[PDB]
Amino acid sequence: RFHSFSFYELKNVTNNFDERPISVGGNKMGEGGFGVVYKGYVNNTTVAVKKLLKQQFDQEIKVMAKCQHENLVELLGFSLCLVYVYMPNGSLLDRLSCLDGTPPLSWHMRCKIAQGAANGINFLHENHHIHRDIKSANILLDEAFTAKISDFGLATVMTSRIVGTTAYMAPEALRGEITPKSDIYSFGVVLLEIITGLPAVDEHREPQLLLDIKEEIEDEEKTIEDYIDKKMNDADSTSVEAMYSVASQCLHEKKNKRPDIKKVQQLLQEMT
Ligand SMILES: NC(=O)C[C@H]1CCc2sc3ncnc(O[C@H]4CC[C@H](N5CCOCC5)CC4)c3c21
Repeated sequence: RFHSFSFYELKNVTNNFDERPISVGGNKMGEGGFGVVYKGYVNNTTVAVKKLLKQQFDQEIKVMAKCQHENLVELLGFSLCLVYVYMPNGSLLDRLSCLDGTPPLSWHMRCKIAQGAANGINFLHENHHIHRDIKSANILLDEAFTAKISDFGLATVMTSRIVGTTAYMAPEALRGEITPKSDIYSFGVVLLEIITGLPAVDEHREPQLLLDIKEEIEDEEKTIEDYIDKKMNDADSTSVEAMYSVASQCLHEKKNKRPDIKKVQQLLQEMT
């Protein structure tokens, strides 16, 4: 169960919700889609307090109650505020872009993160849950750089309101179709970010969308080697080509042609 926390019990921990950076001496880290994530303390135990939508608050708690795994973030409590075990190495997105002078992730580290994330998605799917917002900003990293999937506020059926990040969304997801296959597509984009070290979308880039590179490689214009993150010293053609092959398979426009998360895990496992 999650501890019954009051707004008062969680206002003090955040230093009356101090909206200043930690690098200068504050309590604000950054935003998290539907809120702001603040650094907190519950008896010499660092926590992540997410101040935020009411139904999305309710959905995180329901999914978190049913799903406990090595590769999912941990919900400790709630009050609107949600309390989690603090991920000291922030998001995969921040680490791929070396935000705040953090050193680049090695190829070895990237393979472990890719494997962990897939174990996380597999656990969710095995428990009949579709994430609906798989992206590098939602893949957090612990003290050992373990990938932990987060943001279950949005977790074949059609919907009136299309929700998720467009740069990561599957064609059918953008058309309002909810399927676990959409999560596979979104994971394929994350694998492209791992290989390239590039964000899924950059308005000041040619191509603006990262999944457009899949078509430059497919139509023999370029190769995966021309796009490998130059901030690595340990990558090898074989494992890089193996991870690209998985991403390519994930990024099929036809949902039935994409692999299931179990086949994805297996392929990433074979890779190492
Ligand atoms: N899905 C999420 O929103 C992550 C939340 C929910 C569950 C948890 S557990 C946890 N532990 C640590 N940080 C956390 O989110 C930080 C949010 C700001 C980020 N920023 C981007 C801009 O630049 C600064 C960093 C870095 C990560 C979290 C989170």
